[PDB]
Amino acid sequence: HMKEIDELTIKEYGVDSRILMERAGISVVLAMEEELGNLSDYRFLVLCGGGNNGGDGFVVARNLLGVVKDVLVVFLGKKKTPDCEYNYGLYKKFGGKVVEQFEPSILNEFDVVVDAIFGTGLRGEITGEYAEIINLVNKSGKVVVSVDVPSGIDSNTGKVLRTAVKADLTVTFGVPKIGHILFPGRDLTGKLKVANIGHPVHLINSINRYVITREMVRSLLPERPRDSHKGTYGKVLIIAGSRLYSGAPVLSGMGSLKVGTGLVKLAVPFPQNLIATSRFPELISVPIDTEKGFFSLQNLQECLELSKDVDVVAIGPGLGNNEHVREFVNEFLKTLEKPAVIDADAINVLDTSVLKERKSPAVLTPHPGEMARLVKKTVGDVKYNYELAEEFAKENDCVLVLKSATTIVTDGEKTLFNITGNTGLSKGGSGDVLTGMIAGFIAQGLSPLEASTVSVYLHGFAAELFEQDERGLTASELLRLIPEAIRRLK
Amino acid sequence: HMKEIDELTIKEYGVDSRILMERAGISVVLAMEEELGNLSDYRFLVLCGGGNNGGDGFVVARNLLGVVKDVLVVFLGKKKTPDCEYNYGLYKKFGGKVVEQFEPSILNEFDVVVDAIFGTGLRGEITGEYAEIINLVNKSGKVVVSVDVPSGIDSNTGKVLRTAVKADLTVTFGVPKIGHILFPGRDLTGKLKVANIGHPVHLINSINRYVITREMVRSLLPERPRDSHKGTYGKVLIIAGSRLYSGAPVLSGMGSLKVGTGLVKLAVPFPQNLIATSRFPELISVPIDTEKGFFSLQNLQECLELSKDVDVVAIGPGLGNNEHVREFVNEFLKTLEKPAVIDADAINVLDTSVLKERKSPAVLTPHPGEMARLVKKTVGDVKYNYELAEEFAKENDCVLVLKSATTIVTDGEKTLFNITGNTGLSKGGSGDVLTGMIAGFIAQGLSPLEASTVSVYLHGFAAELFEQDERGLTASELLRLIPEAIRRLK
Amino acid sequence: HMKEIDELTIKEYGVDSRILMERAGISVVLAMEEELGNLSDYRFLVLCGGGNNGGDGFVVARNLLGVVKDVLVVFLGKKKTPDCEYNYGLYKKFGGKVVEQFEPSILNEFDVVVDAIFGTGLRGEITGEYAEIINLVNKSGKVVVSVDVPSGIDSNTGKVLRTAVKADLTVTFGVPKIGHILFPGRDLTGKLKVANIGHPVHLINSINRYVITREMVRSLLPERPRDSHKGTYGKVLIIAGSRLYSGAPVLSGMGSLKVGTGLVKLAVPFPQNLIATSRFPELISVPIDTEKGFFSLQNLQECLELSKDVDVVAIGPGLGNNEHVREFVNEFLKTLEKPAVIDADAINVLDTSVLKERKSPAVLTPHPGEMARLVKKTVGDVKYNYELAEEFAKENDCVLVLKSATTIVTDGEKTLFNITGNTGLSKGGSGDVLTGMIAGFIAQGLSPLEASTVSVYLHGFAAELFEQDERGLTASELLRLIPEAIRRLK
Amino acid sequence: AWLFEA
Amino acid sequence: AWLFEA
Amino acid sequence: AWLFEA
Amino acid sequence: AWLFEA
Ligand SMILES: NC(=O)C1=CN([C@@H]2O[C@H](COP(=O)(O)OP(=O)(O)OC[C@H]3O[C@@H](n4cnc5c(N)ncnc54)[C@H](O)[C@@H]3O)[C@@H](O)[C@H]2O)[C@@H](O)CC1
Ligand SMILES: NC(=O)C1=CN([C@@H]2O[C@H](COP(=O)(O)OP(=O)(O)OC[C@H]3O[C@@H](n4cnc5c(N)ncnc54)[C@H](O)[C@@H]3O)[C@@H](O)[C@H]2O)[C@@H](O)CC1
Ligand SMILES: NC(=O)C1=CN([C@@H]2O[C@H](COP(=O)(O)OP(=O)(O)OC[C@H]3O[C@@H](n4cnc5c(N)ncnc54)[C@H](O)[C@@H]3O)[C@@H](O)[C@H]2O)[C@@H](O)CC1
Ligand SMILES: [K+]
Ligand SMILES: [K+]
Ligand SMILES: [K+]
Repeated sequence: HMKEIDELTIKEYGVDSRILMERAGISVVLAMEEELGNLSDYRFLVLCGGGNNGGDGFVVARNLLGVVKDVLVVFLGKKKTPDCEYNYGLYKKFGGKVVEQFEPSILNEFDVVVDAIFGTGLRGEITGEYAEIINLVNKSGKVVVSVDVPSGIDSNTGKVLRTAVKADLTVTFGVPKIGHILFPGRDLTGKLKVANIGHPVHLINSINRYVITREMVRSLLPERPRDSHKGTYGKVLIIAGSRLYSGAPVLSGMGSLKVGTGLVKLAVPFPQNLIATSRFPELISVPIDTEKGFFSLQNLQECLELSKDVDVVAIGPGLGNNEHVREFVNEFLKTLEKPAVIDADAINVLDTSVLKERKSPAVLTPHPGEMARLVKKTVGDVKYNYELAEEFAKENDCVLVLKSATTIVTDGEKTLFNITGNTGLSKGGSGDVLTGMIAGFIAQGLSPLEASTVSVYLHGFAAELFEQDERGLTASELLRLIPEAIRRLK
Repeated sequence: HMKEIDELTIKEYGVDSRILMERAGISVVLAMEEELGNLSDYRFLVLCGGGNNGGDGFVVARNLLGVVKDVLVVFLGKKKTPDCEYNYGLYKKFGGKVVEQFEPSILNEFDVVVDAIFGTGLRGEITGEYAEIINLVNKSGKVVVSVDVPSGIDSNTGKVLRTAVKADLTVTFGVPKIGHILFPGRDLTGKLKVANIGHPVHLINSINRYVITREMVRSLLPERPRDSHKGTYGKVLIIAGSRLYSGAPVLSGMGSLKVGTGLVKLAVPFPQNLIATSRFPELISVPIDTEKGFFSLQNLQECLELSKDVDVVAIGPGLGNNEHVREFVNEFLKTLEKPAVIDADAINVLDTSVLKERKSPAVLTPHPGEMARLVKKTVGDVKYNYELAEEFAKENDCVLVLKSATTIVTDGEKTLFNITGNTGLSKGGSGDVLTGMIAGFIAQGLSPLEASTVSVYLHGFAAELFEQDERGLTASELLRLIPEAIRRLK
Repeated sequence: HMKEIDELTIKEYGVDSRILMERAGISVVLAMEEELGNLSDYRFLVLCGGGNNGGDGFVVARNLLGVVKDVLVVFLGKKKTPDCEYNYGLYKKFGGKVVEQFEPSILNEFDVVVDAIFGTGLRGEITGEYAEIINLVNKSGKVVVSVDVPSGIDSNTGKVLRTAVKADLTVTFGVPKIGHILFPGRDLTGKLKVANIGHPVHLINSINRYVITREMVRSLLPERPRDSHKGTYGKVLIIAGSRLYSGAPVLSGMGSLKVGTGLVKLAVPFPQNLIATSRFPELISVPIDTEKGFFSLQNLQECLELSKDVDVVAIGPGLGNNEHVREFVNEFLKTLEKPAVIDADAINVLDTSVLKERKSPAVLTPHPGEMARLVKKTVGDVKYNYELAEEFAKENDCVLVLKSATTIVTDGEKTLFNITGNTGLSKGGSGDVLTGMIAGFIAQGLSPLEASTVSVYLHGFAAELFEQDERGLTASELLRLIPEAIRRLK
Repeated sequence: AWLFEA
Repeated sequence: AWLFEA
Repeated sequence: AWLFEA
Repeated sequence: AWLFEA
């Protein structure tokens, strides 16, 4: 929590709370200037609550006085905290104008709204004149700059507390908050700038949950020593596909190859295995003899044999979800002593007791529909629920990759948030590619958590490099863009 | 009708008919200048009939006098309407020269022909000296500018009434006419400019038949909210293909994916279903067990089952046209309670009583050969027959998409005309793609009429973006260009 | 007068007054679009008087309805003329909003003001609510577009009738008016567009007073046949200078050379004659022996001798104004039988009876201070007084070039107005150059009126081509720019 | 745009 | 040039 | 970089 | 301009 960090910085390091508040306010001014250019022609309406968010607001307003065309503060609170009171006092001593009554027409004489109503101190739903004013701002079409967090977003979860400000720019202090990272909060934040306001760097770095950055992924990418051969870069087996789903294995297999894996084999029911090599003859696609087009216990021994000569096994894409699949997946995972990447229909039939008894590592890659069925909760209770994800990973000794527009990656100790990607990934097949990518990076020597961190980043970044409209992106095009994502990352 | 609009503007709004005629004529002059650059070196031959089209002509001629190198009017009528008479009188008072006899060699001393012989008042075939003169103009190689409509085109249908002027530029007043939109009229119109001549905007906007524009398609494209997943963008089932036609399902399925659909499944007779995933492994292609390579009543229950978990079903591409197909299609459509997109061989076996009893919506996508067999008329009687299309849509409670170089889209109340595209779409497979596009947009939440409007536009626009000669465009390349069309539309 | 032209076009040619008014209004709309780009986002406030200017205004307002964001008419008159009444009626029938009361705050909700209060029908000073409203518009900072003439400018003289609108753009009909050409009117007009509204071209061309254009000067420039020599291009004598003013002769002499004269001689009191060749040794500068540094009757015979071998004589720059100069100038001009260009101190001592008795032509080039002393009136009565200029030229059988920011050139029958130039010419010496230019073009074969027309244009155009700030332009730099003006004219 | 649509 | 002179 | 991270 | 003049 930034709250712990503010407190320690004040009480133990000895930085006056007023100095942090001044630094906060001026970083808002500089952020606005970077975004709007010269501020001097603009008229500013600063909406201040009675808390420290409002106090930051008063610092902003005071620093604009005499330098812009107009500044007005609407003070919407009842009582003021001591720092808000101090900064209100300065704003007035410097000649600033404050009103306590809000007029619907007020928005008309201003170009920029600075939202300093509520920050991390929001508790409960917004109602009354707070709500009316936020709704009026959202209908106004003015430029909106939010202080710390858009008022109405819960900074720990990203949820909207009845209504919330939609900002063009949010300036936050020290570290991004969870509510800027998860949706709907991420959407209402608009462009996010993270300002250094003077916290010791040691405190800033000690936060246990963070955004996966380009620099983090660059330093995790495996080395490609020149004196190498395919064995240097590992082997993956993908157990995938069925009479119903002949394409999923292909997307997973190429996912492994495009991230640099040395050798990829699929095991796919015959004749569906032949589909893979008709499209990408660099893949090896082993025919598995099945009774009715689905993997079953009759195939257990062959798959365990194929697994002896690989570094990692991915299972699940396109398997189907029926009883013979369920028996195979669970007996296989119970006996397999290799890292496993478990996706799709392998999750849908997974007995989670099996994860507990496995000595080898696992990564699970559910979407929220699959996570919901796995833990027997509703989609809406698991979606963006990073605490549930953490508890699950810790209890089952795995890495959990919970896919969504912001993807959560956790082993129960460390939790990372991925924000690359766009809606071209909201289409069948995009998940099957990611499964291959993860197995691929594991085969090359990354830990399951590392492999997952790198893959979700690069997968999202590849989607963003599609040249035409994102809604037309398909999994095949995604594959082509992976090596461009890798180049641009370096 | 523009006739209703002219009358109301004169009789109820009180705009003098002469003011509308002056505005018409000057908009022709400005349109010519925009197209030819400076007019002063050119010599103009203005051919005027005795109606109000000719009167517009006289306004044009009068306004060129003294500003261009030469103007001559050949007046070809017998009597003059009052406004034509007034403007003839002005043209002569201003010093203008009129002859009533037309010389074959006359064309030699002029660079531009202004065609003001007949407009919307054309009735019956053109013969006599009217015909001889139009034929002489068409052989002359001069620049031809038509006033309102090229003389000889029926403005309500686009048909040629024995002979018609071929224009480089047509300047029309208030709204485009149907005869500029349908062929052969569309071809004879050349470049079309629609001039505002002072009708109230309310009257202009009230026309019930119009051209699908870029702006209309932009505002209909569904939203892509960032916090979304494949389920946000719907599910399509395509029932398609046969032992004869293994490729059509693939073109339809990818058509759905390229417009942003979240999940696409094909149901295709085994082993032809495997063709789809060999080419595009992002598709799901379910094997259907058939007796002889064609869908039949034996497959009814499986297809209705597959349909329960989708938003829209497309049926028909590549099904074949035989009795077992006919029984399946009709029983299926009678029982299916989802929107249906009905194409190709599903149209060819369709019992139209089934459309009448369906509670769920449908879109039908015939070419004129298929529409002809459906309503038991000749191709030439249904081609460009927008009234027949309207009556059909209204009687069967569907959307009818009648494909041709200009495509008609109608639900019986509103009729839209599509003019994007080129002859690269005149090739097998292009229709199968469109069927997928329509189902795709329905799955994403557009109404059947909206889905159809957007799809025909984008399908035609994608063809136009092909980089090499249009006659080489094939359906696979068309698919690749869809997401570029979408980007350019935005 | 445009009044004569409107009347004839209506009464003799038979164009309905309403058609001219419609053409006027729409040309304002098109002019605004050319200047502002797309009009649809703008809000328009149209101020209409009760005359035909207001009627044009109503046409403008009506044509914006439904196409721009907002239109309001403030009608400020009492009664309406018939055409204003008709167009008010149309504006209201089309749904337009009119108010008759003007609010000081009204300007705030509009982006563009269309000024259709008074046109050529202005009589007397503007007072009352007319004045208050014009003053409010002038303080508003909105874009101002004036119909025909900015309200408050007298269109025959360019004078401000108490107060006048300052426009960004003026759209005038048929021909520019004198009030757009003379100051202060020229300044209040802003950018002037002259619209063709359908007057016969013969009537438009018959106006006896007009602006000197680039095309007119191009067609007057003398020919430079390749087989030519200095004698082809004439000889000038300049009688100029004194002990007081040794530089003026040089500026005049080089003025003649830079416009293409074959040979230039100065006659200048010794030793001041040597100044000219020290700076420009291409000049011939003949020493004249004087008693006290000024020309006198003692020099009459030598100057008449020098004059026998030239085509034109310029006299006056730098001569001084004393009695011996006065006697010399008058006796010389009485005996000289060559064209004379009479400037500066030769004007200041001129006995105008001498002009009357001369058989040879003359051009006089006063500034208003010199013209005032010549006709014994105040500066303010002669400044921009083109009727006085005409009467003077006609009575004295000369060409009069009355220099000012707009220069009037007249022989008493034809009057031309020059509008090239800038304030870099408002500096001593610039006049001395012009005198040389005129003599030069006369020597090359242009008539005195032609020589004057070309020279004032090119002199002003040369000033505009100065590369740095105009206030730094000096006569020497002006000379250097003449041949660039000539090149750009061609 | 005021006068012409294409 | 047809409509406007400058 | 001293003041702002993106 | 808010922070620095030159
Ligand atoms: N080309 C192919 O061969 C494809 C095969 N695929 C396979 O299809 C099988 C079933 O996977 P599905 O995910 O379709 O269904 P699941 O049964 O795994 O999903 C559970 C439910 O969640 C809902 N849902 C789907 N995506 C969601 C999301 N992102 N967030 C929340 N809810 C969601 C659906 O209603 C679904 O029934 C898997 O084996 C998968 O690998 C898919 O990856 C699609 C492409
Ligand atoms: N690659 C493939 O698998 C292809 C399969 N296709 C399938 O072929 C089947 C038959 O479709 P067809 O349209 O060839 O024949 P249809 O039987 O639907 O057409 C009726 C008749 O109209 C004529 N005709 C064809 N196109 C026409 C047009 N644009 N205007 C007027 N008349 C026309 C032909 O003589 C044809 O016999 C459908 O199931 C269709 O989906 C076609 O789409 C072509 C590509
Ligand atoms: N470098 C030189 O040798 C120069 C010599 N010059 C000579 O100076 C002599 C006197 O000429 P000036 O024009 O100075 O004085 P003038 O005696 O000809 O002017 C009459 C009066 O009008 C006023 N005035 C000057 N310019 C005016 C204008 N543009 N509009 C209205 N009033 C004006 C002055 O008060 C001046 O006294 C002439 O012989 C002229 O050629 C001037 O051309 C300046 C440069
Ligand atoms: K806030
Ligand atoms: K015509
Ligand atoms: K005016």
